[PDB]
Amino acid sequence: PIRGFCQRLKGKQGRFRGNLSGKRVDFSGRTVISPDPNLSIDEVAVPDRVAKVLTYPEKVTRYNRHKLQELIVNGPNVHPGANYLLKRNE
Amino acid sequence: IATDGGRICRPLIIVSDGQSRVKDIHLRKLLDGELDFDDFLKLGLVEYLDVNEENDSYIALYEKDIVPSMTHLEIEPFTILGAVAGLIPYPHHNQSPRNTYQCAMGKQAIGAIAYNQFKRIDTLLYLMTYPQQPMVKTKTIELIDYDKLPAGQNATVAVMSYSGYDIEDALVLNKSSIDRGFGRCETRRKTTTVLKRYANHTQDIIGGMRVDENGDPIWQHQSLGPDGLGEVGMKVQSGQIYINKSVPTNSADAPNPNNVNVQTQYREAPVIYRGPEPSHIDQVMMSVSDNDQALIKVLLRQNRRPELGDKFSSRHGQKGVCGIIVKQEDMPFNDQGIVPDIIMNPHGFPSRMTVGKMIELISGKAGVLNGTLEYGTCFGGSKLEDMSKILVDQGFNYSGKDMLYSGITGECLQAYIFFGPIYYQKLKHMVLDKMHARARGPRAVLTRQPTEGRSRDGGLRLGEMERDCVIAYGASQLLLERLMISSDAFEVDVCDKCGL
Amino acid sequence: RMPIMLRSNKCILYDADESKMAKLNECPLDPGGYFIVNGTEKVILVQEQLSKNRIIVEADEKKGIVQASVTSSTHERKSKTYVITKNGKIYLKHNSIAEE
Amino acid sequence: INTAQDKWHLLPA
Amino acid sequence: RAGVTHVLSRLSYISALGMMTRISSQFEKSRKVSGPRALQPSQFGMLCTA
Amino acid sequence: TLKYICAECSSKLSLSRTDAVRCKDCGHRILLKARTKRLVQFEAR
Amino acid sequence: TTNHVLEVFSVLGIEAARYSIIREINYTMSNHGMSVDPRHIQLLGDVMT
Amino acid sequence: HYAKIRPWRTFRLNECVCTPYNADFDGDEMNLHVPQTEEARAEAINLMGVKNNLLTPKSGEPIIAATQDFITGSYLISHKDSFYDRATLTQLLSMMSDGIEHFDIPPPAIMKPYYLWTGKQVFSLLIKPNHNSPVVINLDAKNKVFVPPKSKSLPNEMSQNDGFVIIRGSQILSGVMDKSVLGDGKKHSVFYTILRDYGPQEAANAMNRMAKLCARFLGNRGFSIGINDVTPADDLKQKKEELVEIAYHKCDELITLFNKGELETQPGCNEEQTLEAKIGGLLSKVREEVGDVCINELDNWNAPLIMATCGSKGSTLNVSQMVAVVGQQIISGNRVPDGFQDRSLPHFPKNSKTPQSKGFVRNSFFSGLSPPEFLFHAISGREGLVDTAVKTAETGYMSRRLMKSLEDLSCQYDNTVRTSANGIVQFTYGGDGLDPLE
Amino acid sequence: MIVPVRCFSCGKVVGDKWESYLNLLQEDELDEGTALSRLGLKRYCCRRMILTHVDLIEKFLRYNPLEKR
Amino acid sequence: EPDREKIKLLTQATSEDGTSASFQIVEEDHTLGNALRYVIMKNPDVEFCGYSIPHPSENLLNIRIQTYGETTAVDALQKGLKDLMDLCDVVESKFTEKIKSM
Amino acid sequence: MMTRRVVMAMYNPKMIDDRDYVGNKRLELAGQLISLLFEDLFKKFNNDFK
Amino acid sequence: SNIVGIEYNRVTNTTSTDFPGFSKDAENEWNVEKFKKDFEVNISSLDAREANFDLINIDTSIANAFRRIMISEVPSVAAEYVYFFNNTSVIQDEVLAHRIGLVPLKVDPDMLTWVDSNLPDDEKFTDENTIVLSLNVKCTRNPDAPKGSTDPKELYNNAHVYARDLKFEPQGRQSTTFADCPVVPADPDILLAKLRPGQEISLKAHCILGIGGDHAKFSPVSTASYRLLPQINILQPIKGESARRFQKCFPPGVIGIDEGSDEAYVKDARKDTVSREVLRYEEFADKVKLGRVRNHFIFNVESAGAMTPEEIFFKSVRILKNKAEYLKNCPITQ
Amino acid sequence: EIALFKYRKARLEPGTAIGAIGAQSIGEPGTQMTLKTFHFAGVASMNVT
RNA sequence: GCCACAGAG
Ligand SMILES: [Mg+2]
Ligand SMILES: [Zn+2]
Ligand SMILES: [Zn+2]
Repeated sequence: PIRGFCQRLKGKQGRFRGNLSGKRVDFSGRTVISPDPNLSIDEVAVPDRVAKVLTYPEKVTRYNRHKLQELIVNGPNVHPGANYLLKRNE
Repeated sequence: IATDGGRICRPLIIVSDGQSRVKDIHLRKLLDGELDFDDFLKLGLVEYLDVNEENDSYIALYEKDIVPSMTHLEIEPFTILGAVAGLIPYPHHNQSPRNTYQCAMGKQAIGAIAYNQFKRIDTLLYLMTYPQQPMVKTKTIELIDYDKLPAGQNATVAVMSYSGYDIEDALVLNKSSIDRGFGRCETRRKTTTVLKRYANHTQDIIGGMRVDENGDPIWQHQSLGPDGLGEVGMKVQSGQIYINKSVPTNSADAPNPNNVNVQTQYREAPVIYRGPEPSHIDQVMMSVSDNDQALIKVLLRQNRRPELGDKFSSRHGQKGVCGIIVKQEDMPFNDQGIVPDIIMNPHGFPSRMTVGKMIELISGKAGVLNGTLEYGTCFGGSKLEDMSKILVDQGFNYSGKDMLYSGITGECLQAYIFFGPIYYQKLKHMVLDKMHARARGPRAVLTRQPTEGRSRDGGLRLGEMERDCVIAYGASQLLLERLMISSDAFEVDVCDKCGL
Repeated sequence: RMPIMLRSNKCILYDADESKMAKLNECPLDPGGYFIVNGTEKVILVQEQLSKNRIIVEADEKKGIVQASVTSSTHERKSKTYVITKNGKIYLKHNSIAEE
Repeated sequence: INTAQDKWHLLPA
Repeated sequence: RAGVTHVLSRLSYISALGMMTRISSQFEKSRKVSGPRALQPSQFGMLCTA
Repeated sequence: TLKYICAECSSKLSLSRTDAVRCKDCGHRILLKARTKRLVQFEAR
Repeated sequence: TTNHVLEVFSVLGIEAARYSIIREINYTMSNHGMSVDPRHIQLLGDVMT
Repeated sequence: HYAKIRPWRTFRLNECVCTPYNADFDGDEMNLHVPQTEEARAEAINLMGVKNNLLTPKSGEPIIAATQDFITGSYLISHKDSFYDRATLTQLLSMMSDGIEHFDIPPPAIMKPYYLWTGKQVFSLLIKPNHNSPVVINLDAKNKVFVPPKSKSLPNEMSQNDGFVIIRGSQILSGVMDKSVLGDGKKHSVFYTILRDYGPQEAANAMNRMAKLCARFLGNRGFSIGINDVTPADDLKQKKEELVEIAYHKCDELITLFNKGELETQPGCNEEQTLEAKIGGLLSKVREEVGDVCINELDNWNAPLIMATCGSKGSTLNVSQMVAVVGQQIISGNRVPDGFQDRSLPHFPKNSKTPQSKGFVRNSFFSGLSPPEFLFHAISGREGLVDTAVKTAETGYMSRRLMKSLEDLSCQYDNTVRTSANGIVQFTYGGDGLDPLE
Repeated sequence: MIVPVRCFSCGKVVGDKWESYLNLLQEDELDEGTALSRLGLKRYCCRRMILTHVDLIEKFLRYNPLEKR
Repeated sequence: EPDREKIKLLTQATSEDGTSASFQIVEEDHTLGNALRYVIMKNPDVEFCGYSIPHPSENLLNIRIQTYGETTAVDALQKGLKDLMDLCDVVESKFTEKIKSM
Repeated sequence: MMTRRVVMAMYNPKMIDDRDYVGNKRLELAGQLISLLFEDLFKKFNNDFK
Repeated sequence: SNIVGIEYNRVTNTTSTDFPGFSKDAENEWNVEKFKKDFEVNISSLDAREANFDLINIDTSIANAFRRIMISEVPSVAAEYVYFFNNTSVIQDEVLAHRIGLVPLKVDPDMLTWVDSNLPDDEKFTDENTIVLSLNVKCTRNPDAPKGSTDPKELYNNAHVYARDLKFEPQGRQSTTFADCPVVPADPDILLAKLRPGQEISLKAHCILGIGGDHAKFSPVSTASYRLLPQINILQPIKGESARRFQKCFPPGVIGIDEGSDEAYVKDARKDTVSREVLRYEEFADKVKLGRVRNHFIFNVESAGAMTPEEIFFKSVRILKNKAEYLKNCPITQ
Repeated sequence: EIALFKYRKARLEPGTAIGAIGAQSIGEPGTQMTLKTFHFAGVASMNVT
């Protein structure tokens, strides 16, 4: 049948249960699972080729200037590196 | 009396006066090559029965279980197993869920598909480089012609807890076994382009190879070739062109009686190899279709290697992923000098009733030592005592429990280890097609949220159950970040006197 | 033009030796029985159905309402007839008929 | 030479 | 009637042999345990029990 | 120049870009691109 | 006592209905060896009544 | 979790953490989100953290503990017949900590012939490596399979098979390590005591040390299951035959007397239910007794019995099914039904209610299954699969209903549970006002 | 499709013992256990290499596009 | 010119005087750690010798030496390496003189 | 006969016939389905030709 | 004290049993004179391919270390790179690359030098650290072949791409380096590939040297293992056909029967693969105690053909001593 | 001291979403539980769910 | 983007 208004507000893939009460998020990654006992019980192992796309937005402070400078110089192709930069004037 | 067509039947051997109607002489005629099953039908030795007819008859299983009150005899018991379940070695010793999982799993095995696979172009194909027939096979394998075109490899398996890396049905491969050619599988994919002729008598042109001012091929077209179709044999990486297509710039037809004879330029609409690891072109084929157009097919291939994540099965279920890849020096070894290839956890046997795998190991060891393929057909096959006698005759333990030496410290293992050849399959569910990462990417035009699927650079769902679980901790800021800040944030203007 | 399945009486592969199988690029260990339509090798699967031209008796425990259903199968049209019990009395039910 | 145990040879035919 | 034909998936020889000789269901969906999905002993040697 | 192979006849033939896709010996219409001549390397590891 | 819920409400009041619900859920859960803490059951009973 | 970067294309987590995830490395697929603002990061690490959440709020029991093959290593180390010399002791001690902590050696348990250390002092040094770590735990607990002592006059300490574990100070004095003491399921484990007395950091350290110990100790001491670990002795083969002969005689006599028509009638059941109850009870008793006989005769260092005693993965019933009679094939809480008219399979006498005709699998898995028994086992397994696949589709709806009802509740700052509209549901949560987590 | 140059687990050069195995099984009509014993194969790792190998390359070579049909 | 990064002495886990220490060795694995364990254990002055590999995906070796008495950790490691070198040389000499006969 | 077996099933519950019994299931093959489709297509073609 | 006992379900006394601190006597301190006096080497057999010898009075860690160095750290040569020139075959390019990689070369590795990988690819390969092989085969039909055509080799001239066709192409100073001893594949009749007429294989292979831990092709040992020497201790003599029963539970060159008293004895326990059968039967239990001797090692080293096995042993012990010296000389980082 | 400390740190911490904890502590056993009907009185004479 | 099946936990 035709996709009416009432059929876009009810159901599993509707809006109230498909895109409001739970919604797809950015900055995620899905992978198969392998054991690693030599890792502490609070530590998950992220592969090298997954951490190069997943990123954390760190704001420069007076305490982490040199570290972020080195991360920016290292670039988006070597693992301890940076992938995007955003400024206040921009 | 039923005369309908569409009923299911089975052939049995009529038995009367306490004697099977097929004597040894009729079996001799069959084994001589004459008196086909049709002839035994005509003489009245075998009869077709449906479940309606079996309701009043009396069927016997073995010859030893004859009573005068029977009417029929089952021709062989292992008819009860199907064709897909026929590969399972000694499945009457296993548990029923194991057989069910093997039936659902063996259809995803990687092996050679047919004798004509390298002239075949399918949408997806997996071929094992070094196939091997199963050492403990079944009469079903000889009948349905499975050993001739196998799928899987015979790995020497030690059943021991090598490290913590091999817990919860995981597996430990050998680095000097993968690199010698174990589980080396190659994958083939197809790319099809049809150069449609539009109503304006304008059609796609494959021509052109871009060259910069330096006079050399550009990096985007390093394997494009002279005509416009990527050359067979050349490597193709992420972000290159192997069919440099071009479509007419006048997308709308609008049939024109005007001249417009020349300067009907084309725009670039190529196919771009945006795969994540390198692939090689192995076939490029061109054809003329039924409507007399141009059809171009390209077969890409990549020779992946076993690593962490790939699945493995044992023909008794017991699926699992590789957990670690240890070097040959760290693996155990025996008096002869052999190291195992795959080590499995002994915690998969108590909870899964997988005694058939153990009997398979002993039968396979007896077979490789004796020199003959050993049957393991269901309800019968080859017994255990004779294989034990062969194992002691060649000079081994009766239960395959050979004494090993731990390569890490050179000491004798304080407990014996189950050691022998087991046949394993490499399944198609591999890590390299399931890795995923999102970051910031494409958005749907109706909801402005992340899209779905790894074929569109999508993200992961955070369903209602996960939302409730995050509520269950008291995490407010995290929920606000997950579902508003980084999912579908939007700046709106609201009039706080009316409210719209 | 019939799309015929492989290894049928009309296909080119009926009783073909291994050399002829080599000439036409076909595998001798090919199960056959699948239609090649539009480049895709489709399979028509055997379907299972309730028995036609016969009788079915069905009953349920808690409700206690027995029934006997018969699937009317003609070469032109198909229908179904129910013989059902209500409050311990037999009645006839049909799709075209309104009540019992 | 031939017994009643090896009666499965009908199945290949 | 819908879903008569399905694509013969080429993954292994046993896979093509197993998609062949398949029997669908007249019941598309079910909810009852021991309903149309139970393995009845009538099925000895007619359909596979594994 | 010869760059294309027909399926059955296996006759090395060329295809000018003003010519229909067809073999010059048999009436079949499959042309496979023959192996190129550029140096391709592989790691045996 | 009745292992029902609405009968106990109709005969003895809502406060007995709470106890009937709590005892029934404790019996059903501890018959299967799950061992849910009784305070969660108390919360459920006092939400429904 | 805290992230660590290792190059092998797969997510890897410690196996003690896989129990709450219900994760099985069988092609399992898990997800990894990354927060963006620092506030959500601090939220996740301080409230959602695995160290801060080692206790499920179901009952307060520990749920992040040792799993399979870690409990086996603990049992094999803490066995009574283990004695390590000094080099093996120091090798294990440096193995469980990677040479990062200072270890002080306790006096040996055997001094005159050779200096030997018991296997329990290894776990004693795991709990308290030196005098700087303040972990001093004191507890007692019962293992999974406990045997009472020879007489009532003794306490539980001197009990046979040493199932009563007592830790005073930091030494483990009596008791072998089992699932009941280092695993999820009981509120008097060792890691639970450490967590409830000294905090989460020492508990995480203890788990890390035990994991690294059991991860590189079983490679220096094997543990394998063969067919020698499943095959039965000479006595079981004839004992099982004698008891099944007696059972078949009994059931045949009762079935003949039922056919004649003078069977006892229950006050609330007809004759069919009487026959069903008698046969089912008799068969279940036969299975249980022959299973007891089979288990008692098995020698030690038979691996599956060690797996049952230790509680890693399995049960006594499973080894009983491997070595002795499989048992009654219960289908929907009843014997094998009548697919045909008055019989199961087209192989068996008409109107026969004999138990080998109604779903008894007499042969063990080691000896192979007969065709009727094979089809009956297939039926039971298929019904197990459908039950597992159907119960989920109702419990998910029930869970969503309960959550969408209860999710507005909270505990305000006056110990009164109030809804979203500040309507009081309880005046003190659970009467006492005590969190079931703690 | 073609016999490996080295055994999967041990490390022997097992490709040599393939054509000789076929020759000895074809001409002398021995039992193939004896054929594996005589060719310097004692560890059963190499025995399973050339006892369970299928010569699929000789079936694949029939269908090549290069030669005349 | 000396190769500095091959071996390190861990500072957060060492003792104040030198009774106990833990070195980290790069580009070595079990095949030398076990030999160092065996040789150092043949000291009457070593109470605790033990090697470990922290992660098989990273090439590293942490060896812990705790010695009671006058002996320090560094001297224990150096004399153990000397003893291992002498032992390998003795095996070399014996093997050569037995090969030379045949 | 229909109501006779209705009465028998009503007298004792043991006379229920299993719905999922294999003898009460019929197997439609590929040829029958192709025949059914060719019938409709041929009659549509004949009507259009008329 | 060092007899590792083999009980029917376990192995006992496996740990090393000598060091100061083990007993109050504080015996078995380190001393070079003790190992000089007690250690022994006995060569049972020495062939062109396989070596069998015995190391006596040495502990298990040292023999294990020798085995690990043999498997993973003794260098050898193999094909690391391939360049393909018009490889028209049904076997894929990378499969032929893999087989060419895992072929064993009969080159002494001392005549080369390690390749510095960080250098650019134009100059990383020189003539002093690279062996260049060339393979050039083209299959064509033979007109005077028999009509039967059952054997594929009669029809076609080069239907088998063997290993021996890998010609050596020297470059530069190698023209005098290997003039007396040319570089050839170690095993001549390896079946590298198969071809049909109309198909051509032409490849240039670059061979470097690396450790065994990088890849299995660099391993210079086909097999390099050891077993502890078994020992049969008969507590009480056996008589009659019971001695025949005792003989049946052993290999046919281990247990013998006397001709003066018809009582069983041991002949040679070196040939006894421990099948532990005699611990089964209760009639012979409590009379024989099978074991191994922990400080007596039977080494068996079979090489692929690259180098002579005692050269492998001496290179292994030399590598271990060099490693020990290298860790000795370098100073500890503060 | 230890008894009073363990009592005072066992109070329900104000702010906890106790309803969510209760809901996911009751629903999950429903996933876990296996059987349906148990014989309480007179074996099969009386049935209770 | 809409339907249909096939699968993975
Ligand atoms: Mg799973
Ligand atoms: Zn042509
Ligand atoms: Zn081998």
